[PDB]
Amino acid sequence: KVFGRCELAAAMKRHGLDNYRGYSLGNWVCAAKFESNFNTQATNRNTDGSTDYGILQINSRWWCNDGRTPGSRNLCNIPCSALLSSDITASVNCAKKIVSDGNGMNAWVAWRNRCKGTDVQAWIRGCRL
Ligand SMILES: [Cl-]
Ligand SMILES: [Cl-]
Ligand SMILES: [Cl-]
Ligand SMILES: [Cl-]
Ligand code: NA
Repeated sequence: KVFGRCELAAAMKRHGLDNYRGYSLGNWVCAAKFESNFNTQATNRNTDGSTDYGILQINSRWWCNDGRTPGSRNLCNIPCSALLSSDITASVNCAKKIVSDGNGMNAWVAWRNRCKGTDVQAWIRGCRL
């Protein structure tokens, strides 16, 4: 599913990401834009053999099980395929664990490099929320 920007903003708000660990909703929308282009089916294999999954590109090294990341953890207790759903619930619940882990949103390389310190409210401008 390729979400519309305000569609995703409303789903993220509904599932509790607005000001979660102090990150306003535009941070999460911007992160998803640059991580997945709002595509829930996005996947990208990392050089070390882990894979990032879904709208927030959650990594199999720590967070989900894909059966092909040796020595990895599954700290969100989910199959990585659950992160590819049209239903963003599993991605949002797991993102909450990731952003609580000590580095905040710097866990998302695209957020650090492309969203951090920018006008992130622009990402929710025009959305009825
Ligand atoms: Cl939309
Ligand atoms: Cl915002
Ligand atoms: Cl594995
Ligand atoms: Cl923080
Ligand atoms: Na894993």
